[PDB]
This record gives sequence, C-alpha cells and structure tokens, in this order.
Amino acid sequence: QRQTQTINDSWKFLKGECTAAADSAFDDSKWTSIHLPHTWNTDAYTEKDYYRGTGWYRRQLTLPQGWKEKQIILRLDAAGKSATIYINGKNVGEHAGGYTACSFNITPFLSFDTPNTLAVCVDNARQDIAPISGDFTFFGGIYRDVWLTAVPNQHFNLTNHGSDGLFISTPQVSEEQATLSIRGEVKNDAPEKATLELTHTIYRPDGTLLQTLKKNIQLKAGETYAFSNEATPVLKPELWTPETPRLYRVETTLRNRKTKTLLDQSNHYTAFRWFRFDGDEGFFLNGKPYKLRGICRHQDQKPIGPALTDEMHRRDFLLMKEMGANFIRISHYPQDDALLEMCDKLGMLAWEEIPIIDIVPNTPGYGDNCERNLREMIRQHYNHPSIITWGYMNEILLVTQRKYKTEAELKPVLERTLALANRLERVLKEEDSTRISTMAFHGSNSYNETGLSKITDIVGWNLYQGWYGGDLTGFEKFLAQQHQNHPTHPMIVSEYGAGSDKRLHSLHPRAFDFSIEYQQKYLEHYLPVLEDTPYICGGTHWNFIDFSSALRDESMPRINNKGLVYADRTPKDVYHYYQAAWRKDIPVLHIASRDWTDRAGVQQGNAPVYLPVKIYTNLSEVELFIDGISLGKQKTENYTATFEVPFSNRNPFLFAQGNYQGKTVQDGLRINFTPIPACLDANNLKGLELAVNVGSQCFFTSDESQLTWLPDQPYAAGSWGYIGGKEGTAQTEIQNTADGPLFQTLRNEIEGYRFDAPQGVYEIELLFTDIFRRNRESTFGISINGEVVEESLSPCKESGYFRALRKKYYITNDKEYIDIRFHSTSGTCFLNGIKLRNIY
Amino acid sequence: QRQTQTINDSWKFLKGECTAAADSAFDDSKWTSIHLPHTWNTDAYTEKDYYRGTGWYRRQLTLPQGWKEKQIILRLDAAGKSATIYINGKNVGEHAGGYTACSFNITPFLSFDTPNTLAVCVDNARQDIAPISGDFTFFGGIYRDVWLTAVPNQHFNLTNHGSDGLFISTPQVSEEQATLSIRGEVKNDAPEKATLELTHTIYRPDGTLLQTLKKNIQLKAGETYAFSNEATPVLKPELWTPETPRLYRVETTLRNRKTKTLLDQSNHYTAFRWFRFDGDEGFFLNGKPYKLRGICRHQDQKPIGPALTDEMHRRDFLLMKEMGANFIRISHYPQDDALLEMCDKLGMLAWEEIPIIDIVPNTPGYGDNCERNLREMIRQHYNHPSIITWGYMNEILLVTQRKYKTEAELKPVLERTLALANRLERVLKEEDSTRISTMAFHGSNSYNETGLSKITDIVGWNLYQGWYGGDLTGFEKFLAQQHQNHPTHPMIVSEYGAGSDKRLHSLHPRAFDFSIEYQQKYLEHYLPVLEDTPYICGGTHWNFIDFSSALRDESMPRINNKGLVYADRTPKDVYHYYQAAWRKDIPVLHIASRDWTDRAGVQQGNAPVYLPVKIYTNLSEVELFIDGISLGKQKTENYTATFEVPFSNRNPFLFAQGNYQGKTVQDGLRINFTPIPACLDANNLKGLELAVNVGSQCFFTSDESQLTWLPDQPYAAGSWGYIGGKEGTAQTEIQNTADGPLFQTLRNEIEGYRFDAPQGVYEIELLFTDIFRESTFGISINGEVVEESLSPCKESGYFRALRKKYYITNDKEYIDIRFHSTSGTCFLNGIKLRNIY
Ligand SMILES: O=C(O)[C@H]1OC(=O)[C@H](O)[C@@H](O)[C@@H]1O
Ligand SMILES: O=C(O)[C@H]1OC(=O)[C@H](O)[C@@H](O)[C@@H]1O
Ligand SMILES: [Ca+2]
Ligand SMILES: [Ca+2]
Ligand code: NA
Ligand code: NA
Repeated sequence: QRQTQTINDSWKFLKGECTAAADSAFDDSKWTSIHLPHTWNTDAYTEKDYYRGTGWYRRQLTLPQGWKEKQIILRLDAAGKSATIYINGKNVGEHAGGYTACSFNITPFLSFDTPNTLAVCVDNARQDIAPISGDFTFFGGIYRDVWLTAVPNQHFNLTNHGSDGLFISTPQVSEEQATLSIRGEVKNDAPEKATLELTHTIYRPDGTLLQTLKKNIQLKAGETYAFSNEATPVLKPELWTPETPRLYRVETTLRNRKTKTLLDQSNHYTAFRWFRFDGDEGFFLNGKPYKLRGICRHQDQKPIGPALTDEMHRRDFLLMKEMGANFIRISHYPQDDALLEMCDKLGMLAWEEIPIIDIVPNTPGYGDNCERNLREMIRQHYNHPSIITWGYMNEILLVTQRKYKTEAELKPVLERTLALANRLERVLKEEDSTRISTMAFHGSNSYNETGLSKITDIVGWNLYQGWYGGDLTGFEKFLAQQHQNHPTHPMIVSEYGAGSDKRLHSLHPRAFDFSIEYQQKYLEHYLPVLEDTPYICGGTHWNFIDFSSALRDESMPRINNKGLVYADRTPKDVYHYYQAAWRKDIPVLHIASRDWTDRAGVQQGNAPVYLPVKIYTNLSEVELFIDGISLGKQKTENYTATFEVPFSNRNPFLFAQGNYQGKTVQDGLRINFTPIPACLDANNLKGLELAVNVGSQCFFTSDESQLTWLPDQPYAAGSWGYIGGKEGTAQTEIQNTADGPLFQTLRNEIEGYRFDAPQGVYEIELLFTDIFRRNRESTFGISINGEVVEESLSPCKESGYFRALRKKYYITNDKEYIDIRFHSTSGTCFLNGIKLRNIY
Repeated sequence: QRQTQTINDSWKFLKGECTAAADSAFDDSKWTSIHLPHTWNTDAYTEKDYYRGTGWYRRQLTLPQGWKEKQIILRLDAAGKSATIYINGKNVGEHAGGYTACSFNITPFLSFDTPNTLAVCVDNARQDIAPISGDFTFFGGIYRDVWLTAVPNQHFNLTNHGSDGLFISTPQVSEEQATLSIRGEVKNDAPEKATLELTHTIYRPDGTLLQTLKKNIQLKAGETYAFSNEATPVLKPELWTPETPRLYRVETTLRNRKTKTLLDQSNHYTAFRWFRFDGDEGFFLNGKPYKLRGICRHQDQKPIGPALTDEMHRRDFLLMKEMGANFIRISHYPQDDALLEMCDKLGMLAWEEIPIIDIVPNTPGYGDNCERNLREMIRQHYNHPSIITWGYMNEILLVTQRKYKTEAELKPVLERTLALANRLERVLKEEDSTRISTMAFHGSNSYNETGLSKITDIVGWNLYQGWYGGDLTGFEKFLAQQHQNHPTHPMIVSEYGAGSDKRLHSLHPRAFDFSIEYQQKYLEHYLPVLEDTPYICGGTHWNFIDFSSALRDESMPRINNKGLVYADRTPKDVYHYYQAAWRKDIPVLHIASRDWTDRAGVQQGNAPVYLPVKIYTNLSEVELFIDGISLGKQKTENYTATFEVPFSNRNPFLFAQGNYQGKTVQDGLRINFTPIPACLDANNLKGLELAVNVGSQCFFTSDESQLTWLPDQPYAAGSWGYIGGKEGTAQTEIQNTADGPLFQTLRNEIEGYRFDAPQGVYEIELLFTDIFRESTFGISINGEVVEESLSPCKESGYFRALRKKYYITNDKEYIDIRFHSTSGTCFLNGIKLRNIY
C-alpha cells in the first residue's frame, strides 16, 4: 500500500555557502540542529536588512526494509525561494518558487543497505523568481512539511508538478443535477507489463455510497496512463456554500487485476456549486445573490516567520471563520494545504494567487518561472472546491510608474508587462477552465488605460482613500467612477485597510497617528459601502493579521499593522465590529476596550475624567455600567455605540448588557485608570509622574514601562502645557527606544513648556529626536526659571537624525512655576516628550 | 552652584576587546549607537552560555562654558561587573562591583577649548568580583544612570565611595523625643583657602521650618573637612511606618562667608522610627508588634535585562505596594536609587544586601572587593530611613556542601567562609551602628553547626519544603525546630516560593509540574503560617517577578518562574491572593482565571464539563455566575473559594459579586472553552484536533499555537487513551520546540495508544523526546508497521523534540497504536489525532 509520513525531524542546518555540503561523508556535527518547518530569517522581525542568500540542510535517511521494492517519492511542500536536492551527493533535481510544492522520485539514488544523506541547498536571493519586489518579507528556508511517500511500482503519478496527480471537476451543475469528471494518471515503474483495476468510489456528504466506477487498464513497462472517467450524473446534488459546505468524498483505488491486491489509494473531495460575477449585480453563488465577505491572510507569525505548524494554520482559519468571513484572498502567494483543507470542510470561498508584484523585470527566466509557478499552483490545488478564482499579479504597475516617468523608459516595461499578463492568462485558462481569473490593481486608472484590466475575467482594486491620502468618501467615489466607465468589469475590493497600534489612542483620531480609533473610523466607513453597493461583489480586508514586512517603519517597524488581529493572533477590538455585522446566528456584544486597558487623563479637581468607551454588537440596544453605575441605554447604529464614561477609581469594572433573540447578553472587563492633575500642589505631587506625549494628540502607553504619556495641551494659568510651535510627525524608525511613536511626534519651533508648581526640587526629563534630516541643523539652549541647563544642545550632531535622546535634569524651583524656555541658535527648537516628578 | 544632569545619551558601543578604544581620535563610526541604560546580555534570555567578557563605551563630552571654573564629578550608578574610565585617553579610575555606584573628579583631564572623549571599558568576566556564583544572570554593561555634576570649588564631598558625602541619623527615638545628627564632608578644590557658612535647615512633614543650624568653617587650599552637628531634640516627633511615611526634609547649604553667596547644596530625608527583633514575639516597629509582609525583587525585565528606566523601577514598586506588602528584601544586590526613593516616600521597610552567594572561593582579591562593596552599599544608601537591615551573604554553604564532602576538604573552605563573614560583619558595624545585621541561609542546620548563625543580629531561612522535596508541612516543622533549638536567633523567612507556568494547569496539582494551581497551593499553605506564627518576624516572598537566570532549564528555560507577576509585570492570579490577605482597607474580589483563559475538557455526550474556577477575595461570601446562571453562594476561607463550574459554550462570561463593608463588589471576565468528545464518531470529528499531553496530568496550552493538549487518560471502551506504561518527567531543556513542557513529560514503557473511531483516513502526529541520558522500537497501527525501528536518541539525540506525522487508513472501528521495544524502553511524549477523510 501507500505509506506517507513526514521527515521534518532530525535536521542539521548551516547559513551561507558550503563547498562539499552534499557529500555523504561530510561532517556536519557542528551545524545547527533544527526541526522543519524552518526559516533563517527570524532576523527580519528586528533588522530591515535581513539576510538573503544560501542555506544548507542535511538529514540522514535510513529506509525501512519493507520499502526495498517500493518507489520512494520526496515532496517539499515549500522552500523559499529555490531548492536543489541532493541524495548521497548526487543532484536529484531543483525547484524555483517559494510557495509551491515540488516532488521527486528519489528511488534510483537510494540504498537500502547503508544509510543515505539528503542535502538541500536553499536560496532566497535569486532575482529570476517571483517575487522580486513586494510589501512583505521574502523568508528563506524550508518552512512547510517535507514528506516521504512509498508506493508499489504501480501507483498514481506523484511527480506531475508536485501534485497528487488526480483532477476532479464538475462540468455541469444545477439544482436539478450535476456531472462529475474524474481524471488522473497511473504510473508503471516496473520493468514489465501491468494489468490493473481502477476503482472510483463516490460517497454522499452523509458518508453513504453513491456510486462505484471500475475500469481495467493495461500499462506497458514504464508507461504513464491517463484516465478520464465520467460518473453517473448526480441527481438533486447537495450544493456547497461556506454556510453549507457539503462535500462528496471520491476514493480512487488501484488493484492488481489478477490478485485484486490493493496497490495505491488516493482520496479527494469534490463538491457541486456554480458561481457568476456580474458588473451590475455582483456575485452569485448557486444562482443566488451573495456578498463576498472577505479577508486577506499573510502566512507568518512573529517571530517564527512562515515556520508555522499546521494547527497554527487551522487556528488562523477558525478565527477568520468565527468572525463571519465567507471569502478569503490567499495572497500574495499560495499557502498551506492545511489552510485549503479547512476552506473546503468548514466553509470559505477562496481566491488564490502567485506573487508577481510591483514591476515585471527584464530578467531572463523570470517569465518562465512565473509560468511554472502558475501551473504548479493550479495543479496542486485543483481539487479544492472552495477555490473559485486564480490570480497571478498584484499592482504590477506600482513600481514601474514610480521609477520611469518618460514615454521612452515606459514603453518597453509596459510591453513586457502586457506580454507576461497575456502569457499567464492563456496558461491559467488552459490549466483550468472551471474557475474565474482575477487581477489586483493599485488605485489608478493606468490599469484601464494600459489594457491590463482587459485581460482577466474580473478585477480587484486595492483602495486606501482616507489612509494614504484623500478622504474616506473618495473610496465610494472611486468605485462609482469605475462602475460608470467600465460597467462590464465585475469588481472586488481586493485590498482596503488602515494601520493601528495598541499603544496609541486619540479622542480626535486622524490618519497616520496609528491610533486604534482611527482604523475603526476607517473600517466603520468602508464596510457598509461594501455591504450595500450592489455592483461590488465583495471585498477582502487587508489584512487579517499584523504581518512581517522588513521594509516598513511607521509605528511598528518591520510590521504592517493593518491587521484585525495582532501578530500573536489576539484579536483587536475592531475584529468584533466585523463579527457583529457578519454573524447573525449568535449574539455579539463586545466592549471595545481590550485595546485600551491602561487609561489616564487630566483631572479637574476631584471631578471624573470622561473618556469614550465604544461597543461593538449586533444587539439593537445596549446598556453600559461602570463600577455598577448605569450610564444609560443606547441604540446601536452600524453595529456600534459609544459612551462618555466618567473615570475616577483606579481599577474600574466595565459591564455591558442587552437582549438578543429573547435572551440576556452580557460582557465585562476590568481596566486601569490613572488620574493626572491639571493643577499641581503639594498634596497631589506625591507619587506623581506627569508624562506628556509632546506634539501629539494621542495617549501613548509604553508596552515596556506601562507608563501612559498624555496628549499635549497648551499652558493655562494654574495648569501646565506648552507655549508656541506646531505639531510635527515622522514615519522613519527611531533608534534607541522601544517607544518609537513617542519620539515620532514633537512640537517644532517650541518656545516653552511650563508647570505651575510649588517650591521644591524637581526631576525634569526631556525627550528629543530630530526628524528633519532635510537640514540649518537645529541647535539650541534651554533654561529653567532662568537657569541655563543646555548651552548648545544639538540632537543631530550629538546623536544623529531619528535617534532618541532622553535627558534628565535636577532643578531647584524657588518660584511658583517651572518655566522651561527654548533659545534658538540654528534650525528650530523642538521637544518630543516631557516628564516631571517632584523630588523634594 | 550645583548642576546635576545625565549623560545617558549619544553613546557608541562595541562588544569585545579593542586596540586603542580610549583614544580621543579612535574611529568609532562603525560602532553600534546605543542609549543608556544598556546591557550586552539580551542573549541570556535564550542562550544559556551568555557572553561574559569585555565591552567598550564611547561618548563625547562638550563642556558648557559656564562650567569653566567648576569641578566636574562623573558618576556611574552601576556597571557590571567592573569598569575603567578614560578621559581623552587617560586612565582616571576603575571600579569593582556591578551594583554599587562610583564617582571621579574628572576636572584635571578635561579641556574646555576642545571636545573631550569619554571611554568606558566594562567587564562581566571577572571572577574576583561578587557574585561568582548564584541563581541569576551576571549581566554586563552600563545599566543604570550616568551623571555629570558640576559644583563650585567649595562643595560637599562627592568622591567618598560614590556616595553623597553626607550621613544623617537619629541616635535616640521615642514617642516623646528624638535626637538628630547631621554629618558630612566639605572639600575645597580652590588653590587657596576659603571661609564658609554651613547651614542645616530641617523641615517637618507638612513642609514647615522646624529649625536652622549654622556653623562657620574655614578650609585651606585642597583640604577636606568633616562636620557633625547635633540638632535640637525634636519633641513629640512624627513617627514613620510603611503606613505613615512621615519624612523630615534636611537641607544642607554652603555659603561663602563674606559674600554670603550660595555655593553648594544637598537635600536628604530623615525620619523617626525605632525597631527591634525578638526571638519569641517577632518584630516591633515604634514599640508596637508588626508583621513583616515582604517580597523579594530581582531587577531585570525580559528581554532588556536590568536596563530599566526609573519609571519601570517605580512601576515595580507600585505593584508591590498595591499588593499590600510592607517589607522588601532588596536582593541579592543593592538596587536603583529610584526604588529606594519610593520605599522612603510611599512607605516600605527594606532589607538590602550584596551578592556574596553559594561559596567563598579561594580567589585572589575576592575578599577585599567584597568589603569595599559592603562599604559602598552602606555609604551610598545610608540616608534611606526605609532601610532597617543590611546583609552580605546568601546561602554561602550551598555549593560548598555539594563540592566538598569530607571533613578534611571542608576545613579550609569553612575557615575562609567564617573569616570573610566575621570580617564583613565588623565592617558593617563600623560603617553603620544604627541598623540591624542579617544573613540568609539555605535549609540546613549546618549554618548553625559551623557557627555562621551566631554572627549577625538576625537570621533568614530560605525554605522550600513542598517545592524542592519534602512536604508543605515541613515548612512550619522546620521553623518550630529552629525556634526550639535557637530561641535567641530572631527569624525571618527570607525566601519561599514555587515555580509556575501560565501554559500549565492541573486538577491534581503536584510539585514540579509547574502548574498555576500548584504554586497557589504552596503559597496558600505558607502565608497563614507566616501570619499566625509570632516567632516568625515576617517573610519575603521569592520572588516578586519571573526573572532571568540563564542556567535554569525546567519549564521556562533562562527564567526563574516563581514570580507573583510575569516578567512583563502582568500579575498572576495568586498576586491577588496576597492582596486579599494584606489589604483590609479596600475590597478585593478577583476571579482567579486570568492565568487560565483558554480551557478545554473531555465531554461525555453533550453534558457540561466541570472545571474549577478559583476566587481570591477578602470578602466572607462570594457568588459566581457563568453566562448569567448563578452557581450559588460560598463562604471564603483563607481568602479564597473554588467553584466547580460547568463549561459548555465556547466564550463564557464569568461574574462574581458580594458585599464589603456595606457596598456591593463585582468582577468578571470572558474566557474560551473548547470541548473534546469522549466518544468519537463521524459527526463530532469534523473540525476536531484531538491533542493529548501524553504522560502528564496537566493541560498544556501552547502560547505559540494556542492549541490545548489534554491530560493523558487511560483507554476505556468506546473512548480513547493510553495502554500500559508509567509517567516520566525531565527538567532539562528540550531543543527545537517552543513547547518544552509538552515534551518534558512522557509515558514510559508504553504498550499502546488507542482511539475508538469510525473507518476513514486519519492524520496521526507522534511526539518523541528521549529524556534518559539506547531505546529503540517499532510502531504498528491496526497491525501495519509504520516504524520498523525508531530510535529518537539516534535520529535526533537526547532532549531534542521529534514530531512525526503519518496518514493512516482505518478500515476498522478503532485506531490501535502499539509499541514493540527491541532495546531500551518504549516511550511517547504526545499524540494528536485529526480525521481527514
Ligand atoms: O500598503 C499595504 O498595506 C499593502 O497595500 C497594497 O496595495 C499591497 O498590495 C500590499 O501588499 C501591501 O501590504
Ligand atoms: O532556587 C531558587 O528559586 C532560589 O533559591 C534560593 O534560596 C536562592 O537564594 C535564590 O537565589 C534562588 O533563586
Ligand atoms: Ca502542512
Ligand atoms: Ca536611576
Ligand atoms: Na511626542
Ligand atoms: Na507529555
């Protein structure tokens, strides 16, 4: 029979080049011991310049004696970006492509009397393999399962593009009936003739046997026999949807015709459904209107990168499934078998694509390698009924149009780009006639003007109005313009989203403060547009997770923080705005404050400090309590309500209540509240650490110190705050702090900062980062109540640009105010943070 | 006058030795930019062999023109383990000790016409500097503040063992009156004499002037001058406790005698309190009985090491204070000024000690460096009224008794130890006659036999009965035997605790399973003993935090996990047990399930699955609800109550309430629950991932995958479980897994593992790790051989994780895995089953 098991254990690993690494007699005792899956690019979660090059893997294979007469097939589900395989020093074969599987019949290279050496040379530097550009990390290593499969000399073909070698499709599907087509190849690796029996057994969703198909086949020595068997038409087929994922098991068995001995067996699911995309009326599933409620999912997890175990892929899926999504855009690369299994079985429509992104280079072999990767993806995943569309390109004009601004520079690149698109479109439709082709665009009409949008069956727009410029309403405007000018191109919003940082909150959220609240304002705008516009087939949110992009700075360097869930897969609050809107079958009532559990605020006297607490829910009406006090009931709109909550106590308990389908629904949590006095005196200074996010309207809570830094405020008589200057903001990474966001904002041209406070000894901490690398170069003095504390401070000369300075001073105040004045010398005065404590 | 500011910023740094690193014109462009505080030992949070050696720090000094005629004093509050200071290439000084400060008048080497180069060479390799052994990482680098203080040529001495040069004490303190003594040194670095007015201003707690001393003094060029000025006795003085931290500010000022212009100035707090330790009745503060409710606290935080900013120090102090502690054992080394500031001002009694641990080696120069470190600690922190006791040794016999067995071998080592001990003891009492001396013992009467327990004023026992062997009840038995045999040695339990791991839970918690629940068990037993035994002066819990100890393996390698709060300072549920028992001023009601938010259990049919939910509270009666259904009222004992809670829904809401001094009190949280079926069939297998922590009574929940692995259960008809074997357990780290504990337990001599299950195709994952440092065995499934001869230790080695997956076709009504040993034993560390087709 067939024995399939992993060989993920007991590997030795070496980063870099190594002469002789494939020899069986090599001494790899000093190499690193590892267990697949594996990447050598954990460094990308800190370092922007992560290592791209060569890495070697070694494993001993001591084969079972019971396998002496079988064919041994080696399968690498993934190696990024390329792999060359060695058995006992001999080059067995290679593979180009970091997200498709490859497979090899290694039987002629193996020995059953002595042990064998399997060595793999992996490379993530090759410029002739996609992607060569794109907003994610190109991790190197063997980060998916590796298998050995042992079969008898007659077995299904396992070396057709690293696939299962079988291909099952439904040529016709209606409510009344459907046809079923069962195809594949049998391979005869014996030196003589073989007379076999092929059997297809087809089961209903409930497990009962529907039909058995039997053919005799004769194979000459060494022959590959293609079979194509049609089943009896299936009457009143049970139709598949993400809500009702009815599967029909197809068991395909190979038997010795004489002896009836079982040789090989391969199992697959098929399912019966049909779909359609309409430019006016959107998407239809089994003849009914169906809004695609989608998410995109990258495949890494900080800090192990793409080296996920399969229960991790399943965990990601359950989260997406429990949120209400019925559609996943698997991007920008094809992903784990374990993922697609859940899409079929638990129910989720799928788009899947290869990563041809940003720009079509002029690299020999690139086109050819793209073609092979498209075939490998379609053939490896042909049997997943959840998949309805293949794609091969994403924003293929984005870098082209940035780099080249002349007609002469552009013409060749566009020509090369349209030729490869048309090339791949032909390959797609010849690989698979049962599915729709798609392509994803960045937000520009150049895709219509260049002809790129005239190629695939449907089109996707990556739209970010209200995040990367423009206003939120430019999103529906853009879609309306496209539908007017190209009404026959059915439309998916293949990317939309906005960045967010658990550390940052704002009562006045604005784009690129990275506050939790701004991403919610953005998503709260976009989802109803997606739900209620008929010519929008659906959208796929970007992205389900905060994911690795080594090249990103912004509020969380190395991470693209547009997730609905943090990197470690804890959900953000806004996850439950999706759930509330997309799950009708359960009550959803979520106090939107897990993202904001450490609050602080400026208190007048002993009066409460008010701060919004938002709720996400599908209940019509909710009541909010704090420490047992009701704040009233509110009517929900767009799945949300916001209460102005009076905080006083240090550890308040928040509690929410409503009715859903005649039952009581409840939620609650404790958070922390810290009051900071607006007017300082001897009493209220004891224990006070007054910290201010100068130049920002965001509260910043360090996930390292747990200290919250308050939004800046202007100086007022009896209080404290700034004097002069204007807000400034950088996105560049800030050296030498864990609290980047605090230093990315400053008050530029500041004139002073003042606290009215009693007489005593105070510790003053100032925070500096020069964000104007443009610079002349800022240098300035600083005094406090007229006592110079810096004669000529220049952060960029002493430390450089975009680097933290935190300087503490002890000062004796003999006034009733602490007046910090800035005194220009060159460039501008600025201040990114201030923090005050009373010492004596 | 005096300006103090930091130079923590704008450093370059290079790991290792370097030719010509102190040269003013050395090229450090390609060095790593860093900002103090800093450590080069972040590696210690993953690598056991952390880098111990040399590191180089360079920063430019551009002196303000206003300092031209001032004295510049450099201060390094801490550098581990030793540091040497260059200014413009010239050796200025060096210091030995990684937890005390050092200072140098650097004026002679500085220019004011050109930038100055500051270079510091640091070394955490040196074996002649305490500690040379002990249960924590010897972090290297400059991990506390660095200061420049500029003063006039007539200034208080700032180069007396890196202290402030002033020393304030109260010779007599009673309810009616107290005496106050103010001492210090004035130095005169001018090239000729000078005439000064020295003034002490003393302020009440409410900020009012109580008294002004003034004394005239003259100093010849380059002379230092010692003063000691008694003060008018203070009448009906405001006493200080953790609860009432009444402090008197003392301002000391230096004015030129003719021009009366102010020169230098230094502020310090004093306070009025007395105390004593009674071998029979415990501890007394201001004449009243007082239970010492202490915790110990290491100073690092994963993964930044001890490179903490001062708000992190203050954050730590607040959690300890909000938990209700009144005592803190600052160990095993003196800690940050920022922390001590809070013990004075917000109120916590303090024990502070230097890290002389495990064994007094024969290492040239070790003794001398120890004595200097003791002098330093005491001089540097002399003015902190929170401190009532100094110490210098912890468990100084522990490694000595492992390494040397015979009387002949022990002789010299014991001689060195008693000598070093008595020597430091006498240095302590020279340095400070106002505080109590202490030492900390491990749990052996040999500290008595060898005479070590006669030396200090009080003794500390680090006791671990119920964790490192023995029984929970051995704790009180050990202490009652000491009291019987040494009634005049007043006792503090200076350490006690149990490891815990958020990933691990058990309905039957046992020591060294590292379950949340066992730590709670251990502590719930110890704390009443501490509270209710009067000859126990108090205790200090070990430890307040999970902290770095690179040499440790066990469930969380590199980490000692006996904290009350995780390394990131999130509290464990048990933290609120202490808070229930030590805070009577407020209501405490805490559902003890923040450590257990991801639950799973074997479900019979569709009946609910019972799992305990514990509650910590100072109320006498609590009610627990799940998803709105009440589970009754329960009377609390020992600040806690447990409910058998019926789980069913996937995302249940837990809710508790009761009454405290009139008011209604509430708490709630959501958690996640995943039922696993006891009897598998075609329906319940859809989406099922049956994962079993084979060999263990703990649920293990990966913090990497979030999957929960169930307690092993024996096979029963109609269900699933193991067949044969016994539990086996290792504490050695496991390579190549983030889920160590999963692999550190196993079923040894296992015969089979069986699932009753429908026909179909199944994915079976087997987890192996050989912990027995050669086992070899075949594995069959339903009569088909799936491994002819598997030997984990030959394929992978010992203590290395093996995860193997197989696709299996079951044409029977069960899945029968069998183990056939041909050598060594058969073992299996975990299994996980999915149905595929
Ligand atoms: O900027 C972003 O968030 C993303 O936006 C896009 O349009 C890209 O297709 C995607 O790869 C980037 O990650
Ligand atoms: O092993 C432990 O947990 C502790 O035991 C002790 O008694 C040691 O003094 C301490 O440094 C250790 O950390
Ligand atoms: Ca996989
Ligand atoms: Ca400090
Ligand atoms: Na700021
Ligand atoms: Na186990």
